[PDB]
Amino acid sequence: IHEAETADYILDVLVEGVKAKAGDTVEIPLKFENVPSHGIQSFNLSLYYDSKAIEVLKVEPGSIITDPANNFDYNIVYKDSEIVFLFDDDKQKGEGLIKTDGVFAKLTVRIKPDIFKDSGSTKKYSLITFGESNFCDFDLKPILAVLKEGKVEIEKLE
Amino acid sequence: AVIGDVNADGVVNISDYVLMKRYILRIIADFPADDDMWVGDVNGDNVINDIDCNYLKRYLLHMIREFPKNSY
Ligand SMILES: [Ca+2]
Ligand SMILES: [Ca+2]
Repeated sequence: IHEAETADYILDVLVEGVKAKAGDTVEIPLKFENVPSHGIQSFNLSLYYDSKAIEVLKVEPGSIITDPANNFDYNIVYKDSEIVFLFDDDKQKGEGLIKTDGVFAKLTVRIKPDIFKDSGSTKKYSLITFGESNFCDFDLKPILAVLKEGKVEIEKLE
Repeated sequence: AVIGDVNADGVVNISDYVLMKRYILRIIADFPADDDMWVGDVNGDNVINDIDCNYLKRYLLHMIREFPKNSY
């Protein structure tokens, strides 16, 4: 559950929709908008996907992530079809806070070619949802995240 | 009290991770919670250090569901 909370700061987290064909490998960008200018120190965010339609092959930090080698991690919980992100400005001196809107991560996924098996549709949608989401500033004050789910629109091949 | 919960707010989340990092860096001198070793030594080797920080990272990434050290 993403907990309903009250705080002094807020941003928006968006899954940017993609239209693809069954069998495609595509990138799904995930964005932050309205990032507080005083900056994010750390965040921990989960997404879920439908493993019947989607295979996650790679997760990469986005351009707004500072010193990703040290500040950015992810883990795919395959059993739960969950992608978990953790960011922290590792050196703790307020110099690598996230203060800019843009892409925070890109997923590279394969759309399973057999998704239309036993189906009479030519178009399907697959939802990318959220779990827990926690963000804070340098002073450990919470920053709320308004989460907006996303969809992959999938066209049958041929 | 809760293992990994270094600010004693009932839960283990990013704030505990940031606090652990600052504590090991000596950016802060101590944790807000009382018993540093009970809350901060999550693998139970009676040391608080970057191994504990890494366990917190693993926990927050859902690589593990609990810490090696337990209340039981
Ligand atoms: Ca805590
Ligand atoms: Ca330890």
